[PDB]
Amino acid sequence: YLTMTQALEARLGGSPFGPAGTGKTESVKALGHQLGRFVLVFNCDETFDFQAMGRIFVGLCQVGAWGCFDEFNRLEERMLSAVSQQVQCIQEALREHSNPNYDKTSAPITCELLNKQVKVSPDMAIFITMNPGYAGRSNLPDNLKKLFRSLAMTKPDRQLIAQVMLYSQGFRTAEVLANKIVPFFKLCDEQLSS
Amino acid sequence: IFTGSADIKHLLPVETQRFQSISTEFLALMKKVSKSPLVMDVLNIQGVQRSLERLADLLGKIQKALGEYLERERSSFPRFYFVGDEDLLEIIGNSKNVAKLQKHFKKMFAGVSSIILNEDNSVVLGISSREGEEVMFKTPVSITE
Amino acid sequence: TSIAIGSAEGFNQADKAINTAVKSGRWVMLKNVHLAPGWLMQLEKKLHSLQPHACFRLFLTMEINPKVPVNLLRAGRIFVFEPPPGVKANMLRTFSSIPVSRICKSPNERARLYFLLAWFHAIIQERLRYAPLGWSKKYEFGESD
Amino acid sequence: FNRYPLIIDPSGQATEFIMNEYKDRKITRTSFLDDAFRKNLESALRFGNPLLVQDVESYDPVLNPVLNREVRRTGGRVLITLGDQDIDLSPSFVIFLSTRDPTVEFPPDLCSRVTFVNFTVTRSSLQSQCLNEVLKAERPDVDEK
Amino acid sequence: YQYSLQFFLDIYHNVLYENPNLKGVTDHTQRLSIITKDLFQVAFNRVA
Amino acid sequence: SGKSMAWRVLLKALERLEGVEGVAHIIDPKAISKDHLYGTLDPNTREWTDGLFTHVLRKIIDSVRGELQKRQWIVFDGDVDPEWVENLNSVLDDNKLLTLPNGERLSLPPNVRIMFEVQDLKYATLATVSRCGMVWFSEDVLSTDMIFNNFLARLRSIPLDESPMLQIQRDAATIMQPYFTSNGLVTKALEHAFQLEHIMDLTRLRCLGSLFSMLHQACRNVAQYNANHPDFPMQIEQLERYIQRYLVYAILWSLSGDSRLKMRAELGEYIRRITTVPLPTAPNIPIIDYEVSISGEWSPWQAKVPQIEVETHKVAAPDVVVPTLDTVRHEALLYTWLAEHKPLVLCGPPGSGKTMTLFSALRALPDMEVVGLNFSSATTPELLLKTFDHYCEYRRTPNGVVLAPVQLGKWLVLFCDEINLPDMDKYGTQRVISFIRQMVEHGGFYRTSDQTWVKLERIQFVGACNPPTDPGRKPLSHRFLRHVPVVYVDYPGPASLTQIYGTFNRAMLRLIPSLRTYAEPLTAAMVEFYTMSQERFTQDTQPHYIYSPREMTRWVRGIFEALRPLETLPVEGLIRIWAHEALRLFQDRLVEDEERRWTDENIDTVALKHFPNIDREKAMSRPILYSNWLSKDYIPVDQEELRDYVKARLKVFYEEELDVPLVLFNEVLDHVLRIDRIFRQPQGHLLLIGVSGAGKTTLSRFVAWMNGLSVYQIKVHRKYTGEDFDEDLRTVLRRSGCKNEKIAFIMDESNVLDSGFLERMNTLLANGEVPGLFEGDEYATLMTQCKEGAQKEGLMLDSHEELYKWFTSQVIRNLHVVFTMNPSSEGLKDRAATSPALFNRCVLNWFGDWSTEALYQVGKEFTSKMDLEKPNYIVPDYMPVVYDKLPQPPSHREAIVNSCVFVHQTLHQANARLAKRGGRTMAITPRHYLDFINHYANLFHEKRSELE
Amino acid sequence: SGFLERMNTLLANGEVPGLFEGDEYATLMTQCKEGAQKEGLMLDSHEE
Ligand SMILES: Nc1ncnc2c1ncn2[C@@H]1O[C@H](COP(=O)(O)OP(=O)(O)OP(=O)(O)O)[C@@H](O)[C@H]1O
Ligand SMILES: Nc1ncnc2c1ncn2[C@@H]1O[C@H](COP(=O)(O)OP(=O)(O)O)[C@@H](O)[C@H]1O
Ligand SMILES: Nc1ncnc2c1ncn2[C@@H]1O[C@H](COP(=O)(O)OP(=O)(O)O)[C@@H](O)[C@H]1O
Ligand SMILES: Nc1ncnc2c1ncn2[C@@H]1O[C@H](COP(=O)(O)OP(=O)(O)O)[C@@H](O)[C@H]1O
Ligand SMILES: [Mg+2]
Ligand SMILES: [Mg+2]
Repeated sequence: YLTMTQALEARLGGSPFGPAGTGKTESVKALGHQLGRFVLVFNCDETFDFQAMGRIFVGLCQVGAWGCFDEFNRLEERMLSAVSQQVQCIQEALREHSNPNYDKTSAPITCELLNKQVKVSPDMAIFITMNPGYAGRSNLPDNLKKLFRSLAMTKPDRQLIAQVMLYSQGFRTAEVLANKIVPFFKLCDEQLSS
Repeated sequence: IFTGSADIKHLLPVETQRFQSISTEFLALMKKVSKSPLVMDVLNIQGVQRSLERLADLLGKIQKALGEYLERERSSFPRFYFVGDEDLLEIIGNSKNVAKLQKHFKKMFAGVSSIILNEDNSVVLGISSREGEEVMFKTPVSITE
Repeated sequence: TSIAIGSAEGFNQADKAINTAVKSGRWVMLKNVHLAPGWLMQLEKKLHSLQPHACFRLFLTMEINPKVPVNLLRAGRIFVFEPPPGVKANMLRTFSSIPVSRICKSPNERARLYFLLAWFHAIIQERLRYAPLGWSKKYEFGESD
Repeated sequence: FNRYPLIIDPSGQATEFIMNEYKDRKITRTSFLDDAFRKNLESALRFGNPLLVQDVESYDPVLNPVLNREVRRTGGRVLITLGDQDIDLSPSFVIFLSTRDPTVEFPPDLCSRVTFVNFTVTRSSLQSQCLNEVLKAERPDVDEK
Repeated sequence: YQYSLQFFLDIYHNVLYENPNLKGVTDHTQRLSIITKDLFQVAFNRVA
Repeated sequence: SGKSMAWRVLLKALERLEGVEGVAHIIDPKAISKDHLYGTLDPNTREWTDGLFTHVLRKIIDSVRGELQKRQWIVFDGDVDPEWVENLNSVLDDNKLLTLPNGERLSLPPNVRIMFEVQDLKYATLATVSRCGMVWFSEDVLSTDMIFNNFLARLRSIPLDESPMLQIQRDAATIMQPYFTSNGLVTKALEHAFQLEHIMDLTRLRCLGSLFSMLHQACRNVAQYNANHPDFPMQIEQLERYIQRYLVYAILWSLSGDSRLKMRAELGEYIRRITTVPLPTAPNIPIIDYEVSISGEWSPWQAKVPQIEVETHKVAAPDVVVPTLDTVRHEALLYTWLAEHKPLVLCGPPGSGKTMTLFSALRALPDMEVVGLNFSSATTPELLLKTFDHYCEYRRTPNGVVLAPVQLGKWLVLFCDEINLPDMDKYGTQRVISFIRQMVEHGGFYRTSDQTWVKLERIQFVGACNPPTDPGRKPLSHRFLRHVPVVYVDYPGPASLTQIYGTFNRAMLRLIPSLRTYAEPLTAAMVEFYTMSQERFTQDTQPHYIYSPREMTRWVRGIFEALRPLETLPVEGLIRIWAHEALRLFQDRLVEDEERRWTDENIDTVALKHFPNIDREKAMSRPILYSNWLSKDYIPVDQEELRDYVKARLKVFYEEELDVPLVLFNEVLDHVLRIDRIFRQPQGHLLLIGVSGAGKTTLSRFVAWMNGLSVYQIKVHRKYTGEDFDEDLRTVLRRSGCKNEKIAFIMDESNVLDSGFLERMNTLLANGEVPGLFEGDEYATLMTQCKEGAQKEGLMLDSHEELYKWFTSQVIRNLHVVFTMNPSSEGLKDRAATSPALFNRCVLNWFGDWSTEALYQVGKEFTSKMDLEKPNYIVPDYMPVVYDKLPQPPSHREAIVNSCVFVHQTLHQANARLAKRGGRTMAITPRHYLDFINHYANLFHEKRSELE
Repeated sequence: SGFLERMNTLLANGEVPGLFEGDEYATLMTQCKEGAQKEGLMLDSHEE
């Protein structure tokens, strides 16, 4: 929450990265739901090209919705470079909202998406979740990476999640159960065959 | 769509005329069904199988020719950008049949699965979630006005 | 005019930007050109038969990649950007990149904070040279940080 | 030369030398990448004019019969088959292929059809060039003499 | 590390015509030493 | 492991338990492209087309026909790789959303389950594994007793005819029952079979699937016997006596038919120890050498192998099969599987008789049409789909779309000759193999145009392949093998070869009655040299060093063609033809001079070993040349007489076709004769390999002009694309298929601008037809031209299918393809997978580079005009000789030409030195040498004229 | 005289009923479908 909100204040994107099953996507949605935002998840692949991403940005910008692009490094490297231009122009538009000199009773903030002037709502945001350890994935160009603030989400706090969930479900011995179930899963990953 | 938006006639004159020509043959076949609503009588209408096969193919062409018109309507309500072309045509074309709009709200909203309507279906009283939780608007939205 | 290269539209935009710039002295920067090695060869041939405005400059941004054509490399002047050789060079690069008015604002203590940040940034980056001991991994501590 | 020459000159004096040597015979410069190359090649073959074609790294296999001299002499006519069109071959025709890339690799089929003429900088020639240039800068009276 | 002949000739031209160390020098021998010294310096600066 | 039956039974059980109708959509994700699985966004119109999975899920969400009230299971039965399944990450997690690049998001309804039936997950990532519930099936979950019960239960309830047939099955089931118990004969045999070596990986269902198919045929045999004997149907005592022996017979072929003879034998003794079924009592004859007669008696297979005499005009003809022990056994086994419409694969070394055995078995099985498909490394399911478009029709039925052959009452057999060549992706999947597995396991496939399931009817598959250990060959998936019985067809042994081609030689030596006695030594020499060559040269040295009985068939045919127009011939004349054909078949493909020297020497050794008391010189004179250019017949020709004739014809060739003068050296005369032979054979295709500028194209055009063949070359350019090649292919096929025009289609490796070019040629070289080349209006125009063309031949052909067969037969006899390529060790080995037809349908002639002898002859011939006579020249004591046959007292002209040869060879040394230092080198070609001597003549005349 | 019987129909109706037959008509329909597409006309029927 601290890292992503720092990126939002800096009008930058959030880039949680780590192995699978660490809460990267759910945390982005949780932060968006915390702020009362419409969070849209996209399962990216190599077919998310420059034209497809731009149209998605057009919808996100006008609605004011958050775009969480998961597996964002499954795009082709050439498409990642091209998309960086669209991400940058939106971010410059977002900083126009943050300007104190700008007054709400003026011409709406607008960025150029797909050679069209598109109004940008201040509530919209861009998030990308990626597993940088997956071989065969596309490397993000540096000019794209500077547009995102990255946070490593590698070790989820399993015992706390287990304790709170069991306590919220009504288990009286949630602390005892959590102290057993979480080590038990750790033991299974090592004691059992591979 | 081809009745409630006079702008589309100028935007796509070919499509409009094509649809009207087909819309005529559809209505003519509808009138025959009205005279003889018995299934066997309808089944014995000459070439009725081939008539529907042509109607299905022809109506599909019109549908695929409204893409640029749909991109224009998506600007007027940007949450339409997250709706497919066919579903958007159902939304636009069924603007009077509100009950058919219910299945599409989950695509345009985070947690709005359906809207609450009065007995007339002319005023939107509120919104509801997929779990049944309802939000009642303080000032209801009138569809007639 | 800054253009990313990967898109098909980027190639068209690059040609128009270059053609406009060579007649007006405008500057054009093309980023990540190593992603289009084939198009880079055609750009080298285009630049050869051209006498642009005296103020025109073309900047090509690429990673150090063997895919970059030799003919393009010979035609241009190469500048390598890499981690500064040491702590002294790292901190001198930092103080040149940050405008003087940025450091010299009303709080006089701001200057010492920037120095501490410059020293901290130099130490952290220089430890990457010791791949394993300085840091367990080769983190990309950089200008954005 | 017996086989037509392929010229390798990164500096480009060979291209100039070929054009200086063949002004009186109206030599035309073109490239394999130009849109008029087929028209220029057809015109040079028909009228027997010298042709200089650049960017041989993009060699067009349409020259394969021309380089192999596959001519058909029937009916008092000397014919060369360029694509699907037969062209009368004038005996004064000559073609020079050129590239500015010394590192380009040619396939063995092209290597058998051309005479390689490589313009590489020699130590003696560069010494003469630099001795003359400093003489021009430092002793203009001596250099002129 | 790809370098054309024109790149070196640009370096050589710079040492001969755009050299601040030859502004007031008139002796041919001393100019030659300056040119020889500066040729190595500009060659390293631009290539490196 | 019972995975499919586990969810198919559960789906039906939940329908009965809960009252909710269960619907399963089974998808093979890797049998189609990922574009066809999820959909595509149009690059220009930006229109979205649904893929297979997207269409199915969208149909359920829309719920036009009440799909939301039913249990909907989408089963991805196939391989899992991260490329396609990671599109389902948002589907399989709590999002339950399929996100599309057009911005659309499809919610998974609660009644939908996404299921993945797979054999392994060795390429799935953690992202996918963590998002899905796992049920692990082991091979112990499905016991062999359970499979035996299923086969027996079906045998006792489902009639095979479409009950007297069921009564036979029920009585036969009682007989088989004791042997199908746990720890029975079949169980023990199966366990022992896994210990043996098989040409393909062995699985329990491949063996049992084969075993159950054979036993079903045995039940059909008893019914067919009752038809032959309406008076006395087979009694239980005879029925019992037949089934037990047939079961043993079926066990051996189902469990060892994919293994070599030694392994087939060893399973025989093991069965002999443990079985109680009566067995043949021969001392040293393997059980696999016996069949089971309908009277329940073991009968030796040798009783069905007569020593035939072949009609003299059918000697080594493609349709003629000499009966051997292996052929009659393999044909009977193929008959059983084919008659049951069971897909099968024949595996063996190239040329072992797989196509011959399959087509021989199909002749005894009417009402079945075979269509040959030739797989390459680039073969996709689309090759199968074009074959369906030409031979089959899609028809709308109340139960769905059915694909059936156009001809009624016929079962259409898709024969795939290289089924294990198609490229395996990085995730261990061959797309076409998954497509065939779908059509065999699920009885159909999905039509990607409308996302509609298509059911196959009267379509079966037969595969042929080389062993998976061979280069370019991949192991077949175990999920495909469980449905396909494999029979191993090995090379015939030395005694089998003697029986086959001894029969052919006896027939072919009836042309000359005075040569009848030499039939046995001629066969023995043929077998000895062929065996020696096959051992001496292997695929380890060069990728095209494959010697098979195909060379033996060509050897006998070649001698036979040279003997038909001959009234008489001495035995020395027979040896010369025998030696000549050996050189054409064994020496012309060799790369190295040592290899060619060995072949030349051992031809003489073998011939004199089997043919003593012959005049060696008149029969084995090293310049062995045969031609029909100086006479009506194909008789030996003198080298000097041939040289004069070629010069006379080259003079005319310059004035009519190509005015490019050529220097005639000895290798050219041999080369033009070799090219002339191929142009006079049906489907005569040439693979000319040599350095550029060596005259491969020019000689081909010159020989094509001598044989009346028109030369077609595709006119490539920088913008020449695949549909340009397709239109060019249509032009050549129309001329040779409709206008009866003999065409030499000469195409170089440089003409191959895309891998799709050779996928078309691979089909054209093998079958004389391209299934999808003529489509739409092109096919309609072709049919009009074929009807006109066949009319000019006096043929009453009107049917489109009849017309297309005649058009194919015309292309086979008229179209000649000449492929020219440079020698590249990596390229040549890779070339075999891309176009296997180039190496088994084309005659390969290694022209290579010009030799030292060729360089000297070109130099001496070209410098005749030169005035190089210096009578005062002194021969040095140490002469720098580079031509081995340079005369011992060389003259000044001889020294000059010798020096000219040396200069050319120095450039090869010069290139090697720069190449070894990493320097860039350019190819040295004979055109450099021709350039050299041309300049030498011009400068010499110019300098002599200036000085005088 | 048969030349003008064709032109008499062509001048008045812009069409010759029997000129395109067999494969010629099939090729014409393919070209007309391509030609009408370039004009932005959704015409598929042969009569259309
Ligand atoms: N419970 C059962 N009782 C009897 N026979 C069974 C049972 N389950 C499966 N079989 C039979 O054994 C074989 C198992 O095939 P099945 O499709 O169930 O296996 P699978 O592991 O899903 O196969 P694959 O991995 O090839 O997809 C079939 O011949 C089937 O008819
Ligand atoms: N803080 C958390 N509290 C509860 N559940 C969590 C938390 N973080 C992750 N999860 C759960 O872990 C699983 C994986 O979360 P997800 O965001 O999909 O991970 P990732 O994006 O790293 O693949 C989901 O079931 C999610 O709800
Ligand atoms: N018994 C036989 N009778 C006739 N020809 C045989 C026999 N055994 C082998 N051959 C020869 O072996 C070759 C096998 O060719 P083919 O069937 O195409 O082999 P494969 O399918 O294994 O590549 C042919 O030349 C064929 O004539
Ligand atoms: N035997 C020969 N004598 C003289 N010139 C030859 C001979 N063979 C080839 N050439 C020359 O080489 C050229 C290329 O011949 P071509 O058949 O295209 O070679 P390849 O097919 O081996 O690449 C010819 O046009 C001719 O000039
Ligand atoms: Mg995630
Ligand atoms: Mg299964």
